[PDB]
Amino acid sequence: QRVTNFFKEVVRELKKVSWPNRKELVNYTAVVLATVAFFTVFFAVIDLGISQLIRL
Amino acid sequence: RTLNRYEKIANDIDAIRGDYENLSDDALKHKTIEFKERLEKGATTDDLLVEAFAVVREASRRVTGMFPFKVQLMGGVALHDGNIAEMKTGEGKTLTSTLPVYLNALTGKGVHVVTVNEYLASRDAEQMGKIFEFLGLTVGLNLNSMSKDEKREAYAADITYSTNNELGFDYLRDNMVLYKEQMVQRPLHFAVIDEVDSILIDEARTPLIISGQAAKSTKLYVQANAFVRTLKYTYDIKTKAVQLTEEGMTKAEKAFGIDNLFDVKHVALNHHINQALKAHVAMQKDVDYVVEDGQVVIVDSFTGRLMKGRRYSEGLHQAIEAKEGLEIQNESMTLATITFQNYFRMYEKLAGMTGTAKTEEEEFRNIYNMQVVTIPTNRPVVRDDRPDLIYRTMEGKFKAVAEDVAQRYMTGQPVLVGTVAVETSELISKLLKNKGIPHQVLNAKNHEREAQIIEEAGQKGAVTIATNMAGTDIKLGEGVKELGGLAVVGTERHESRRIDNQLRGRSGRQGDPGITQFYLSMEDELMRRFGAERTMAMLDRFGMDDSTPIQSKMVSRAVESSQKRVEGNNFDSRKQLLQYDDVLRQQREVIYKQRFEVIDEIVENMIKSSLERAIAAYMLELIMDRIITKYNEKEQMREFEKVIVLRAVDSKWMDHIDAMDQLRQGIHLRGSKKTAIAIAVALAGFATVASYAQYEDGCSGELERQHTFAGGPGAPLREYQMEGFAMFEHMIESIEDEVAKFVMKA
Amino acid sequence: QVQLVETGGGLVQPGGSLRLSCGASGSIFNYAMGWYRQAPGKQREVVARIATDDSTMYPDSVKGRFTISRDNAKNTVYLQMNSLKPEDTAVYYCYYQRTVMSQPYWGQGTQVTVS
Amino acid sequence: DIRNKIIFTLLMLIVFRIGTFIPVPSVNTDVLKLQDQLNAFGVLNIFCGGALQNFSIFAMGVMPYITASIIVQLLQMDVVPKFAEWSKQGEMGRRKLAQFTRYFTIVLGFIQALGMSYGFNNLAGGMLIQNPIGTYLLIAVVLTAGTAFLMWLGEQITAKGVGNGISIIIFAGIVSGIPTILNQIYAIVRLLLVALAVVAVIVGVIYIQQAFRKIPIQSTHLPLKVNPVIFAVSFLIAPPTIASFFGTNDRRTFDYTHPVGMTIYVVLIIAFTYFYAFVQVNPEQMADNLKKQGGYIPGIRPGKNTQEYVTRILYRLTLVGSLFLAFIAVLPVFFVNFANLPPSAQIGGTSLLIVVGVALETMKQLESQLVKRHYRGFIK
Ligand SMILES: Nc1ncnc2c1ncn2[C@@H]1O[C@H](COP(=O)(O)OP(=O)(O)O)[C@@H](O)[C@H]1O
Ligand code: BEF
Ligand SMILES: [Mg+2]
Repeated sequence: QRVTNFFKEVVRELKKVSWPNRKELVNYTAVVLATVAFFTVFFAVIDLGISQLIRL
Repeated sequence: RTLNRYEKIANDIDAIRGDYENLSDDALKHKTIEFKERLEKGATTDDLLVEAFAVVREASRRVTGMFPFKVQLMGGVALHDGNIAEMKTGEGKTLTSTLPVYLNALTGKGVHVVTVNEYLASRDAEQMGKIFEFLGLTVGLNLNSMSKDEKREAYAADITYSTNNELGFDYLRDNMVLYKEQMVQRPLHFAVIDEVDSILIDEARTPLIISGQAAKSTKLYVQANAFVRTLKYTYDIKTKAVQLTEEGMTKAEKAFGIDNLFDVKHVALNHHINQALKAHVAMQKDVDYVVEDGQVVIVDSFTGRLMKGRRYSEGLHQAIEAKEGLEIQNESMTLATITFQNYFRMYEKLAGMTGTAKTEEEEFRNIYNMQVVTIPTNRPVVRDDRPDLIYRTMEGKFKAVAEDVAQRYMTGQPVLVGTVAVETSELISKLLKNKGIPHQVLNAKNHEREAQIIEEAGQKGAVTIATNMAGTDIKLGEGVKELGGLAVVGTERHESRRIDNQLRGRSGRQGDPGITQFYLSMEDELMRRFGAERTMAMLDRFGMDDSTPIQSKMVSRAVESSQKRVEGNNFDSRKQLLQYDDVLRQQREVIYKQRFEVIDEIVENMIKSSLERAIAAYMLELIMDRIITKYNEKEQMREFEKVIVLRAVDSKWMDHIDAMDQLRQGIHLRGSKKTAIAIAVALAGFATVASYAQYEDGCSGELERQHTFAGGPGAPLREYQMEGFAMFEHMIESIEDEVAKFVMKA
Repeated sequence: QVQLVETGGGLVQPGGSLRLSCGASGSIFNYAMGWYRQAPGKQREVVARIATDDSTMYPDSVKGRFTISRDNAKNTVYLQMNSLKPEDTAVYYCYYQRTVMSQPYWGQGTQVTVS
Repeated sequence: DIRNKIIFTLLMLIVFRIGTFIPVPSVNTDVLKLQDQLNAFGVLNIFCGGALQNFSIFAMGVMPYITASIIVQLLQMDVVPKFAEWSKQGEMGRRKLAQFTRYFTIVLGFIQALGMSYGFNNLAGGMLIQNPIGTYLLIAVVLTAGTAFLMWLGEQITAKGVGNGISIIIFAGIVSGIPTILNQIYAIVRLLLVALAVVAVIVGVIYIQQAFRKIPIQSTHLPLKVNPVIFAVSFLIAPPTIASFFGTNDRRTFDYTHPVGMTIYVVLIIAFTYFYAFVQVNPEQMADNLKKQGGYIPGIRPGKNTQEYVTRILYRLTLVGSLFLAFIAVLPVFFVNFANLPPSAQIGGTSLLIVVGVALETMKQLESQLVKRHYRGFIK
């Protein structure tokens, strides 16, 4: 009884929060994919560079 | 550390003192022309220091009769290196400064010798200027009372004595000028700052305002004060007072005729009521300001003398003259804002002196890149600084100081009683008269008579009451030195331990005997606010008393914890103001760089860029060429764009500083069942330790532990840097739009 | 660097014994040396380890029943298995390492069944 | 030039990565592998129980610092009053409290190093540490020495390179697991679905944390952030293990696999999410403060009415922040259910929020320093 009337209020509360822009989402994810992928390649190579180096 | 390089140079200077002393008249002065010729031929001030300081040390001996000590040579070298020379009070700091200031003035620039107040500025410029003049250098003196022409001349002298406030005021006005020849200052070259800890730490808390006066003026300042109330907080510790009687907001909603006080339609009425409330309960009469000739004039917090021309910003001045029933004046509006920190960081070499600087050497390194150099005294300091005397409320404290000065006056021992305010000074003076002892009072109601007062304060039988003019050499009589010379009595503890030691430092001179005593009470200022809270009521229960004092290491440390918390708060506000001005400092440098260029094509580019964004908002080069010849067709155009451009820049820069000010104040957050936290620690204390101290199903076990690596510390500013950045772009576009329309359309 | 081929496994009743032999045709062994099992339903555990100092380590389950030893010249390590129990049933693998010059090198295992 | 300082943040990661392979004195390194339940790519690096455990001088990472940080934050918030006096003070506040935290991590490292070295044996035979009580203590010292430097790096790389160093070091550990893709080649078939789902969850997280409640304060908006992060799930993991501390000596219902265990689990996510963000961001504090220095929420009376306003705002707002974080916790098992996968790997969870979070945090910090050379200049 309480429940059904609170969830609606919670839901109504969320859109007045303006969720971010539209294309901003795609650009933002283009940023996070680029950051993880660079460090992926950066960390991937530096593993192998240490490998052959530690042949010592 | 580097003290060895200083005592070496000092011995070198003192070694050649013989090839000067005999030179008598005009040949010692000729050395100035010699040093200039050598510097012209490629020599450096470091190359000439040993001889230049030896020339000044002999010149001083002939002019003022004082022959610089070898420690004073050391201090000059530390100043010359761009560092801070810490020389304890009474070691002759003013004389020492003439060694590096002379040397660095030979090269044809201005050298700014800065001091805390104009009395010390006029006194030092007259006493030390005689030495510079003997050597053929010109000494300017910059006052608030001087005209633009007179200030321009003072700045054109080889040496310029001034105050921290006036130098910043002049810099801001030089960047308001309509014509390049209206400027006063020369390129900022060398700043030797007396009392650096007060200038660069204490007074670094506030910025510098220059209020352009324009008014749509009195509108219902009378009505806001007319509302009044009695609440009932003015927070004892936290000093600003706010209206939380909600019958407060409800009663106000009747008086000015509104349903909701805090509704946006009703604003500036809420602002007025808070200001008028602040005027009545948050600040008193002669303590922090004065009623004189019907104007409200400000008591400057630690300089202690009043400032005639300045006004309270953000409308507080009008609320107070409405409180006092006086004439409500025209409205203050802010123009330019620089901070003492960022201003003196433009000087390209800066040095400083005081006896108190060592405590804060962490700032001088961080902010100004200066390291405090502790300089040995040259005569042992025998002044007896006695431990604090701690009483209950202010009545026994004030009776105790009055009894002390009575005993010392009856012996002829001169006494100087410092206090923080006008009201407390006349409270102690009546206790002296009411109760029988002759005395002089130094105020800033009395700021005409100060020199007459100070001259008398060192004589036998002298009794002097002083406010923050304690920041003030008192010379000594013929027969007083043996007599317990210059007893200093403080009435309360200052917000900083350094300030307390400058009040002590007014006594003892070079080696003279002396005594300082502070009298403190549990109703004194610190103890009841940013006094450490807990220790009060506990000990406010014991000791209903004051025949004899309260002596315990508990109260003295709780007092000490108080004063250290004050200095902490001032330190936090200082670091807060610096971070926020650092984003405005860059915009300020860029704008004043651009404004100097328009005073010293640019407008056509500005219309081009303005039209570009107008077209792109909804072609560009074709229309522009038409406006080109239309502009060529129509010497008045350039002088009319000069006025239109400079009007637009200074107008948008004024709204920008106001908007940037209100963003920096409103950006902040703050970090933080029956202590559901208590075991929430034990829960987290286990899930680290016992978790993966075991996986006993093996590493074939489940994912519950590893497989979450707890991120984030748990204990931003740059939002202000980013927006203030976007808003500066907004200001450029608005400058570019206004000059585009009013040049071509008007 | 080398290859490991091991032998000596088979079927035996509880209380019986066996000797596992781990040869390396390419032969260095002059390191850290071990035997690990990995029964199905699996994961492997190291049964015996002999160091370059000839230090010897066994898990508690095996203690005293197995002995690790190393034969010079021809590269061979021997796992002497005594008092075998049904829990010992597993493929047995012989591995070498230089210690921290890295990875162990496996071998194709030998099946051991205690029935 | 940010670029020449950028060189320093890659250099600091180079020294962190080079220390990954410095072994602990007490390892028999052979047993560190073949504890491998998969192919590794590391020495002193395992894949077992969905874990990348790298037992080396850095074995326990900055992690003991983060737990000391959360404990002291809970500790100052009452319990001990001595830290509460530091909390409200400032400057001095961060100073001595972070100094206490600093000494609290280094002591918490000694016990976390001890616990990790003993329980690692029970995994591998009864065997392979070193000569087994005196020699543990060098392994408590060397592992505590690992965090100590790793702590030193964080506060060196924040004041030199790109954004706050502790966050980029944690981010470095999560992303360094690229061999997880190598290990999983293993099992075109449905790979298109997996790659679309990892881009689907990185867009889901980015839409959520970058989302902002505008609360106007009187063109200045006080953001109520994100719909409150990681500290919910870590808190959540604690209570199951404490009533589960009974396991070793004196169980099935607390099992995290079982639906009694996911409901008990999911109930604790919500409670620890809600509570922590009822405190960490905007309690009564942001109201009583607006009265000290500041204005009001327009049309809303300052004081109690502002704290009631932001509380109702927080409550309704937090439910979706909470249910969003429970779902990022349980996603990996669903991803591992229809999965192409072993129980080896990161795909789907709190590992991703920190990776995407530090990426945005470090991206926004670059530019904040990059705003000098664009639109600072004018009138020309
Ligand atoms: N060369 C000197 N030898 C001895 N006393 C001096 C010398 N120069 C100045 N004094 C005395 O020192 C006092 C001023 O000290 P000064 O360094 O100017 O300020 P502070 O007290 O702040 O250090 C004056 O009373 C003056 O008589
Ligand atoms: F001018 Be002083 F501090 F004796
Ligand atoms: Mg002085």
